[PDB]
Amino acid sequence: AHKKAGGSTRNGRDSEAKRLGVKRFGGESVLAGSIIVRQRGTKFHAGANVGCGRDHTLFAKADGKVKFEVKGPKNRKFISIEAE
Amino acid sequence: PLAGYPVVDMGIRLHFGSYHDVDSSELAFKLAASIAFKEGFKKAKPVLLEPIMKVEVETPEENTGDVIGDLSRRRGMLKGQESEVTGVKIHAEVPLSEMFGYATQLRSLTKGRASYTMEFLKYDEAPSNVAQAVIE
Amino acid sequence: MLQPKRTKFRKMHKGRNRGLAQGTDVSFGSFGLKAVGRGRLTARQIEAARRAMTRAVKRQGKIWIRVFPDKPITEKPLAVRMGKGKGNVEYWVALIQPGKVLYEMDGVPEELAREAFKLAAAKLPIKTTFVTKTVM
Amino acid sequence: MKVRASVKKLCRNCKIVKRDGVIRVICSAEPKHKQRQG
Amino acid sequence: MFTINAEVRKEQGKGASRRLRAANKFPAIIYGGKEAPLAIELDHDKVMNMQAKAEFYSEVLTIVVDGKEIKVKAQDVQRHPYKPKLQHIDFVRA
RNA sequence: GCUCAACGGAUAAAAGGUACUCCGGGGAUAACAGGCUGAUACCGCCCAAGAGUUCAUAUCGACGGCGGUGUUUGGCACCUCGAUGUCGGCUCAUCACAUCCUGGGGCUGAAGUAGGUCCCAAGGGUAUGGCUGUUCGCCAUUUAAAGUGGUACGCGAGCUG
RNA sequence: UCCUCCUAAAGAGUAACGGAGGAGCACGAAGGUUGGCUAAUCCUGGUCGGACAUCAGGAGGUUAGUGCAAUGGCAUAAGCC
RNA sequence: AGCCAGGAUGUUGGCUUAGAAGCAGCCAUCAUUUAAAGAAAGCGUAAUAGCUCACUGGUCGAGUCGGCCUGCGCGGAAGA
RNA sequence: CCGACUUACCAACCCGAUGCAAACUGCGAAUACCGGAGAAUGUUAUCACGGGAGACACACGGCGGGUGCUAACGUCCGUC
Ligand SMILES: [Mg+2]
Ligand SMILES: [Mg+2]
Ligand SMILES: [Mg+2]
Ligand SMILES: [Mg+2]
Ligand SMILES: [Mg+2]
Ligand SMILES: [Mg+2]
Ligand SMILES: [Mg+2]
Ligand SMILES: [Mg+2]
Ligand SMILES: [Mg+2]
Ligand SMILES: [Mg+2]
Ligand SMILES: [Mg+2]
Ligand SMILES: [Mg+2]
Ligand SMILES: [Mg+2]
Ligand SMILES: [Mg+2]
Ligand SMILES: [Mg+2]
Ligand SMILES: [Mg+2]
Ligand SMILES: [Mg+2]
Ligand SMILES: [Mg+2]
Ligand SMILES: [Mg+2]
Ligand SMILES: [Mg+2]
Ligand SMILES: [Mg+2]
Ligand SMILES: [Mg+2]
Ligand SMILES: [Mg+2]
Ligand SMILES: [Mg+2]
Ligand SMILES: [Mg+2]
Ligand SMILES: [Mg+2]
Ligand SMILES: [Mg+2]
Ligand SMILES: [Mg+2]
Ligand SMILES: [Zn+2]
Repeated sequence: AHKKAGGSTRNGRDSEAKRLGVKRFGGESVLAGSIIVRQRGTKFHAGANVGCGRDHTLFAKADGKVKFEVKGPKNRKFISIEAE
Repeated sequence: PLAGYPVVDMGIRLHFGSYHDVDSSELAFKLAASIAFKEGFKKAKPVLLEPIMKVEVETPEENTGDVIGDLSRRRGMLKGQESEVTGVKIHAEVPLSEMFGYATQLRSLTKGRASYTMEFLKYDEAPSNVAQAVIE
Repeated sequence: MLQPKRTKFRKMHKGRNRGLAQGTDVSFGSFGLKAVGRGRLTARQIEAARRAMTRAVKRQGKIWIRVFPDKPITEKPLAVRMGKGKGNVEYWVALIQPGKVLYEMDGVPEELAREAFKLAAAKLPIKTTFVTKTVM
Repeated sequence: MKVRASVKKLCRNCKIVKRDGVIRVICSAEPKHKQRQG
Repeated sequence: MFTINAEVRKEQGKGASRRLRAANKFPAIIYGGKEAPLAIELDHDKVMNMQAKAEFYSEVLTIVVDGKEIKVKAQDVQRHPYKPKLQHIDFVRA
C-alpha cells in the first residue's frame, strides 16, 4: 500500500515511583518519630534509638542527631542516634 | 528416468522375491521390476554421460601452441603428442557436444593447413554445469 | 558468522563508543592487527576478513579472532513510519575502540603475516596497523 | 590506459611518473600496465 | 649496561604529564628498597630506540639523575594504545 | 451492593451510514508540489578469491569496504486548508552531462569488417505507427542515433479532459 | 487501573505506540509467641535403584529457600519444624 | 647509477603431467668449478629455444639506499 | 563371584591466559543533593497569608541519553 501499517508494542507498563531513599542524612537533628530512611528490605539496619517498621522504615525513637556507622562482623550499615 | 536416456553400465542381479499362489503373473513381476528400478536409480544419484571421443589432429610445427590451446579450451584433456617430420600429431578426447564447428576454427589457427580424424572413444561423466543444462 | 548462542535479552540500547580500548597487546600469537580508529565491526565484516586472512597464509600457522559480535543492531523495515515499538534485530556488531587488537597470528613468517593482514584489513571499515608481540 | 584512483606498479618495468600534476604508471614492456590516477 | 640520562620531575599530575609528552619526554618512577620513590622524566626517543632490544627488559639498566647513580631494573612499561610511544615506565632499584 | 476495568468513575439505561450533505475551525494534522535527511535506489571508487584454455585486473568480478548525486521507494511534518488545480496528451521549450549519434583518443582475448571497455568532448542532431486513458511496456517498420535526468514528476490566467 | 526492573545522567522525581515481566489473590494458618533446626550442588560407598528416590560420610558454604513477577532483603534468619 | 664481461658444470633435481627442460603445480632446495651464479626473481615457449635479474670482475671516482615518525600539499572529486 | 588395563574419540567441572553488558557488581569518582558552623556581599533576595492574573501548542544550541540510520530544522526526556 501507500503506507505500511506497523505493529504494536507490549512493554508499555511501569509502576509509580515509591519515593524511597534516605530522608535525613548524617548530622540531621530529628524529632522522635521522624523517618530517616524508607527502604525495600534492610539495606540500613536499626541501631541505638532507631526503630524498624513493618516495611523496614527506619524512624527515630528519640530526639537527637542522626549518625550512620558500620558495625558487626558482616560490615552492615547501622543507623543510630546520639541523644542531644 | 533422470532425463530420458538409454542407461548403460548398469549391473543388477535378482536375489529375493515373493509371489501369490493364485495371483502370480509374469506381467506383475515385470511391472514390479520397473518399480524397483525407480527407487534404486534415484538413490544412486546417476550422472549423464557424454560421447567423449578420441581426436587426432595434424598441424604445422609453428602452430603447435594454437592447436593445444583450442583443444584444451573445448574441455578436452590431451593424451599424447607425436613429433612427425611434417608437423606434430596431437591426440585428445574432446567432448563431441563441445566439438562443433571445430574444423573451421582449426583452419584459422593453422593457416588452413591442418585436418583431423574423429573416432568415438567412451561415454564419460558430464561436468555439473553441462549435465544440468541437458537435464533442464 | 560469529554470534552469541543465546542472550539474556534480544535488544540493547544504542549506547556510545567512547574511551580507549582494553586488550591492546599481542597476548596469544606473535603478530596482530590493531585498530587505530573506532567504530563497529559486523559479524559479516569480521568473518570476511577472517576468510581472506586465513586463506592468505595457505591454512598454515594458527589464527585467533580477538573480537566478538555481542551487540545486536535493529533496523526498521523499508517504508515503515517512526514508533510502533523498537525494530527487529538484523545483525550483530562489536564496538571497537582505538588500540584494540582485532586479529592475532602465529606460526608463519613475519613477511607473510604482514601481507595477510593487508588483505584482511582491506575488508574492515576502521583504520588498522600491524603489531608484533613484545615482552613487558 | 586504466584510469582509476589506485595506480601502482604491476611489474618491475612499471614506472611511477607525475606529469602535469597527475600520477601515471608507464610500462616499457607491455601497454596494459599503462595507468592514470583519476 | 644501558645508560639512561634522566632528570627529576619538577611537577606532577595529568596536565604536567601531558605537557611533558608533548615536549617529547615522558614520566617514569623508580621505587623499591627503603628510599622514598623518585619521580623522574626522561627523553622518549632515546629510550624508544633503546627498548627495541629484547635484552633491555632483562639486564641491569643505568639511570643518571643529578650526576648520581641509581642501579635499577625495568619493572613495567605503559605504552600508548596505538602509537609507538611509551606512556610511563616502572623501574625497581637493584 | 459497581470488570463503574475507558479503573478521579458523564446517564440507571445507547450502535452505524452519508459520494445528498452542512457549519465552525486548523497547514496545530494527512493527500500534490517545495523543504530537511539519504536507510533504500542509482552512479563511482577500494581490496582481489575466482571466470576468462594458461593469465586476478582485455572483459567480468565473490566475501567485504569508502564516497558522490538528489535520482527511486521512503523517513519527517517546516510552508500553503480566508485554495499552491491533481495523471497522460498537444504547443512551446530550456538546462545539466552520468554521451544515444556524429568528433578526438588509450587498452583489447584489436587480422580486416564489426565490436568491447575506459578517457575527452554538450556544437548540432536525436522516429513513425498498432494496442491501452496511460507515462511506461510489448509489437511492426525505420534511423547515424531513436540518450539519461532537472526545470511545481517544466508548461490547464496556453489547449485537451 | 496497580506492582518490579531498565531507560533515569551515584538524593527525590523524570517522557516515548522505549526494553522486559507480573497483579485483580492466598492463609485461622501460611498469623502471634516460645523452643529447636540450617541449604543448592557434587564426590565416595550402599537391595530392588538406574544420571537422578530413601541411607552413611566427605567436599562446599547459601551458588538454596521465600504461597505467587521482579528488585532490595534475610543466619540474631524474614528460610524449616 | 649507468657501461663492458661473465652469469657456469650434477641438471632436463625428482614427483606429477600429453610436456613440466631454472620459471603450471608438489617435495627438496644439495653438490661442483668459481670472481660470481638461485635446483632461479621475471619475460617468453605447446615443451624446448631465446631475453633479462640476483650475483660477480673491470670502467667511473663521491656520497648513496630503504624503512619509521611528523607538518603542509596532490589525485580520488560528475547536475541541472 | 567382585576384576585389571589400553588406544590418535567425545569430553563436563576445574586451572591459566583473553574480551563484552541498560535490565552484571567482590570496586568506584567528579558533580549534584541534604544538614551544621563562619565571614563578606546582596534594595528580604526567604517563608506564610491574602487580592488579581496569565499560562498548561514551545523553538533552537550545548551537555547526558532513549527511539531513528549516533539520518532529519525528526521524535521523546534531563539540565543549562
Ligand atoms: Mg513484556
Ligand atoms: Mg584537563
Ligand atoms: Mg475514563
Ligand atoms: Mg482515568
Ligand atoms: Mg465548512
Ligand atoms: Mg477554514
Ligand atoms: Mg505544519
Ligand atoms: Mg511531501
Ligand atoms: Mg514537531
Ligand atoms: Mg511551499
Ligand atoms: Mg492547503
Ligand atoms: Mg489568499
Ligand atoms: Mg565527460
Ligand atoms: Mg564554433
Ligand atoms: Mg498517434
Ligand atoms: Mg525532462
Ligand atoms: Mg508537472
Ligand atoms: Mg501555467
Ligand atoms: Mg481555459
Ligand atoms: Mg485561456
Ligand atoms: Mg535517582
Ligand atoms: Mg541524578
Ligand atoms: Mg613455464
Ligand atoms: Mg585529499
Ligand atoms: Mg492542556
Ligand atoms: Mg503540553
Ligand atoms: Mg520540550
Ligand atoms: Mg524539533
Ligand atoms: Zn608493467
